[PDB]
Amino acid sequence: GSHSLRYFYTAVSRPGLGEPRFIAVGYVDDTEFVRFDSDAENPRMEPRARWMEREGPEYWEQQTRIAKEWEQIYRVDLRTLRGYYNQSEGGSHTIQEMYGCDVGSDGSLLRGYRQDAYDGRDYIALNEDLKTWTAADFAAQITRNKWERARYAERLRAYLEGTCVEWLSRYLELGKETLLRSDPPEAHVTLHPRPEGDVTLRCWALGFYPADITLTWQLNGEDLTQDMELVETRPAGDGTFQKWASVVVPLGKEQNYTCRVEHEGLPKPLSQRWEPL
Amino acid sequence: AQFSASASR
Amino acid sequence: IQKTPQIQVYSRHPPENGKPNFLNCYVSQFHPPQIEIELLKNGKKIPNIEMSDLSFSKDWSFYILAHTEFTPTETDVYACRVKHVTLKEPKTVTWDRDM
Repeated sequence: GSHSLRYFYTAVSRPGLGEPRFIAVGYVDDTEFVRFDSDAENPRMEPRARWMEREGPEYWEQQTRIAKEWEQIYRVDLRTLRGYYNQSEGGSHTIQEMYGCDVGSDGSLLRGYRQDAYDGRDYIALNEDLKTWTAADFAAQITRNKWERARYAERLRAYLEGTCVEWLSRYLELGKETLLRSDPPEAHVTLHPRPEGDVTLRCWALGFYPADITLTWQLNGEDLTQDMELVETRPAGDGTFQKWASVVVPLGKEQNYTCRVEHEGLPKPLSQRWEPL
Repeated sequence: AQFSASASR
Repeated sequence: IQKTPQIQVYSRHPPENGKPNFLNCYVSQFHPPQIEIELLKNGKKIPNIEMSDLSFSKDWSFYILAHTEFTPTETDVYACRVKHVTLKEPKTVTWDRDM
């Protein structure tokens, strides 16, 4: 009941070597669909999902331009920010951005946004009202002042409320086969004995999609998350996701712990325990 | 489809 | 203003020495974006690794998945070598068929 379209831009300066490398990437939910990289042969916006080789040449030609347009914008921004903080020419620097829209399943825009980071630290961001900006320091304050004068916020807003939402919709259709398809988790539990005398129970969820999932180790029928170790969901490499959750348990109690895996692909949640054989 | 009416910092 | 990477070396499909599968090394949460990543068999890099293309998380952190085909054994161990401007230690990590 919620989807989104996001564009991520990045520019990294190359001291003494010419122009910054610039990359633009587009996502529909967590699926990359378009990508631009100035390190390329002939920098062009290219598709990154099968369902994108349908858009016409007019799409690629247009999107490639807007990308190249942004690339020049970031080439100069890098210089401006370097002036703002009085940095020298020997240092490499980064500028990142992320704009997009979240859209309910009833077609309503849930939230629009556009946020910056210079050298990994927040810089300026368009508030949720789509009208005012939040600036991290003075530099981003200089920028905020230019954008209020030019009423820039009003353009992003128009975009986010219209074009962003319309194209998110188009992209859903093009790729419903893969974007709106539920791929369930395979769940199993492993045992790794500790030298402390007790044991670590590990619960793994394999080959699932999307990626939103909840692993919960419970005892006797009650939750246990302030003391449950986790790994960040990792990509399996074939387009699925996987994750593990572990708790330390006392020897002889293994069987009193279950792992609940909740996921869109599962009709009812999974209850998985240790199974020595 | 990207936003095109950009502005500089 | 630099975040050190989080290496995760694993396998696509569960370990079972024969049924050939894949070797994944997932580096994430680093910054700056420039990072060096090579896979290792018993000490020498694997020739032609395939790597996804850079990307980054909402928190401005970069991530990337180095990988290549392979067939697990009993006497062979794989590791992930990685260099970063944050890596005090040119951190090699070994594939534990348990995490």
